[PDB]
Amino acid sequence: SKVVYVSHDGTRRELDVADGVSLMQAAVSNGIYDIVGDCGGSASCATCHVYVNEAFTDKVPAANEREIGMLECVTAELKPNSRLCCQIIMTPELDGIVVDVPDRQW
Ligand code: FES
Repeated sequence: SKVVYVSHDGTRRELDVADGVSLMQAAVSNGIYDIVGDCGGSASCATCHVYVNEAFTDKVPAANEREIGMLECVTAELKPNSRLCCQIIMTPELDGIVVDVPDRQW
């Protein structure tokens, strides 16, 4: 799956995340999330606060309401399509997913 991460300054990182691998997982293989994780990626922290293109959010496993309550626990501007990068699984069919990461991931 083609995985691009859009930072703030406009710089991007294109990876290859296989099926079942979460963006937070491959970000550790290319050295991108190098910031440790509180919920260890178990959907329970705002460490992976990022904005996923509203084109893959309704296609990738949109977690039930358990996250919708955590999404209301970040320090950055939430978005209708906000998402906790760890609770996401990439797939070759969803190749081209664009992720937007803010300066305040908290
Ligand atoms: S890394 Fe903890 S919520 Fe995603």
